[PDB]
Amino acid sequence: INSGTTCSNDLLYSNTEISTGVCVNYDLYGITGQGIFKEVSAAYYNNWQNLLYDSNGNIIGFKDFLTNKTYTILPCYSGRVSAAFYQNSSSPALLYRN
Amino acid sequence: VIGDFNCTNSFINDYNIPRISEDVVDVSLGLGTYYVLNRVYLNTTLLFTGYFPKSGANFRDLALKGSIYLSTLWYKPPFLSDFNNGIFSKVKNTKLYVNNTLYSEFSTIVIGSVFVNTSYTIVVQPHNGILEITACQYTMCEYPHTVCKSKGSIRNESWHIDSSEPLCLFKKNFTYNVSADWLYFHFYQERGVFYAYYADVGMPTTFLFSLYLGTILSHYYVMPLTCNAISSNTDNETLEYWVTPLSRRQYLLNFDEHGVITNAVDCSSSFLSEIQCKTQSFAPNTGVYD
Amino acid sequence: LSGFTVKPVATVYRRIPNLPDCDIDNWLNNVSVPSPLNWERRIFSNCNF
Amino acid sequence: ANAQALNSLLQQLFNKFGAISSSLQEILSRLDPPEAQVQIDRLINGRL
Ligand SMILES: *[C@@H]1O[C@H](CO)[C@@H](O[C@@H]2O[C@H](CO)[C@@H](O)[C@H](O)[C@H]2NC(C)=O)[C@H](O)[C@H]1NC(C)=O
Ligand SMILES: *[C@@H]1O[C@H](CO)[C@@H](O[C@@H]2O[C@H](CO)[C@@H](O)[C@H](O)[C@H]2NC(C)=O)[C@H](O)[C@H]1NC(C)=O
Ligand SMILES: *[C@@H]1O[C@H](CO)[C@@H](O[C@@H]2O[C@H](CO)[C@@H](O)[C@H](O)[C@H]2NC(C)=O)[C@H](O)[C@H]1NC(C)=O
Ligand SMILES: *[C@@H]1O[C@H](CO)[C@@H](O[C@@H]2O[C@H](CO)[C@@H](O)[C@H](O)[C@H]2NC(C)=O)[C@H](O)[C@H]1NC(C)=O
Ligand SMILES: *[C@@H]1O[C@H](CO)[C@@H](O)[C@H](O)[C@H]1NC(C)=O
Ligand SMILES: *[C@@H]1O[C@H](CO)[C@@H](O)[C@H](O)[C@H]1NC(C)=O
Repeated sequence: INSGTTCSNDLLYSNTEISTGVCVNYDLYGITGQGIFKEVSAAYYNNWQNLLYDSNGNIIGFKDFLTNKTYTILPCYSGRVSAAFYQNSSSPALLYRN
Repeated sequence: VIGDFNCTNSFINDYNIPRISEDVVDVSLGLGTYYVLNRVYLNTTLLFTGYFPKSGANFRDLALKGSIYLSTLWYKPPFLSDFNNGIFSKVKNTKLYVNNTLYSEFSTIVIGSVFVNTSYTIVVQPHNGILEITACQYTMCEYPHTVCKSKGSIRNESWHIDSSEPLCLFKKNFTYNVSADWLYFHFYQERGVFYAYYADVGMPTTFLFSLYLGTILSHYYVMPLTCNAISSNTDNETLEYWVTPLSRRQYLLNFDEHGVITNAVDCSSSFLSEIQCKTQSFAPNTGVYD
Repeated sequence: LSGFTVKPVATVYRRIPNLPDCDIDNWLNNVSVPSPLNWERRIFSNCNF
Repeated sequence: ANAQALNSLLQQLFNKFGAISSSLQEILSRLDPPEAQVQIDRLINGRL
């Protein structure tokens, strides 16, 4: 008990469901991160290739082996707001660039 | 000097030389390099620091063949080399024909340490086109060998005496092309984990697996093939099992719009290679570099 | 000024299995049922159930 | 030149500066708090 090699795979694969992009976390194939997912067809994967990387070293795509599908990863939103405030005012004027 | 258990003491002779080949490792074509573990690069140049040969060192033929009697010097250096930091192997597929039926068998590789039964030994063994890779507590015999299925010999293959199945960390089966000419293998370890790469046909090498062991491996060994074999007294045949060491070096690889390597250049071979690696391009511009 | 930047939930976990499955239900649902006098025994190890 | 400067400034987030990794997610979820402080401090010093 709680030793050896034979174990139970029931506390790791619980959800087994990928959303349509809600800026969720992931711990895929050892590498972890956060982002949204988007369904995009891909025909460049192979039998031993499941992840897509760029020249910089980030994650771009991901192939799920339990469903034989390919998704792309988009970064989450992290920006600031420009607030113009006068001398005596109640609420400043907000601006979200782009 | 492989195992520490007596399994057989029959047909044990004393002595009956690694054939150094004149060819060198070729680069800028794809041979020698390998794909990433599971990462894909499309239409880009990547400067990757990995484990590769240096300039095309000479190979060593470690293939051992026996007919009736075995030898004691075979289980000793320089036949039992040292797995310093990596091994790149090139195997020749021995294609035999019996009753208009094709068969393909070759040697068996065992990497690890002494490991009578204390630590794991990673053994890759071929079975008529099925590569079985197992990392367990296999007990190596004092004189192991491997017989061939087609045209069997008079001895019996027995390299482990484990009556009960011991604990294992990775046991898997892979399928390769049974009508291939050459096979390529790439083994190395880093940060405590051991990687594997194989290639049945093609210039680059494909990914096999990565296993966490925690300990540093010591030696690798190719088991002999005591069977109806390369001995040309009846049928002509040739076996070539070349092995070359590895080294931590930085290469520059290219990927087209599909994801297959077209050419790969070094960075410590010629003066132009250094410029190509500094500019990260195969056709650098005009200028004066240091 | 900055925003909220809440913490995401519902993590996604994926990993390739190293050892194959045990497949005990295949032997438990065999076409032949042994007699109580035989009580055939089978050992399973280095697998995932 | 401006694009190269921006890319070089962005690429600094993938360096370790002596730490076990370059991402805090696998640092705060693998080791205990009282021993990752030095790694976080080294990362902060490098980025600053
Ligand atoms: C995902 O696609 C691959 C490739 O089409 C499938 O692998 C095939 O599986 C069948 C049935 O086991 C075999 O006959 C083929 O030889 C396999 N092809 C290759 C290239 O390996 C795989 O089964 C698919 N997975 C799922 C869950 O549908
Ligand atoms: C592990 O290996 C050792 C030898 O490497 C085994 O010891 C042998 O055990 C058999 C059976 O009792 C004896 O006949 C041999 O003489 C032993 N060899 C030596 C060198 O003493 C041992 O049984 C193996 N298993 C364990 C659990 O230790
Ligand atoms: C990998 O292939 C080998 C050989 O095809 C398999 O070994 C066979 O296992 C079955 C079941 O125990 C035996 O009935 C056969 O006699 C074995 N063959 C040989 C040549 O020994 C092995 O089980 C395969 N491994 C996996 C994980 O599928
Ligand atoms: C691979 O990358 C090269 C380098 O960017 C691409 O070549 C450029 O393609 C764009 C159009 O996509 C042209 O406007 C540029 O003039 C091209 N530059 C050069 C130097 O050729 C090439 O198209 C890419 N291949 C793909 C995407 O399949
Ligand atoms: C294994 O059992 C767990 C426990 O309910 C379940 O969530 C999971 O889907 C099962 N896995 C498979 C492959 O059936
Ligand atoms: C095996 O190699 C032969 C000769 O190159 C080729 O004709 C055949 O298509 C190959 N088979 C596979 C499955 O790659």
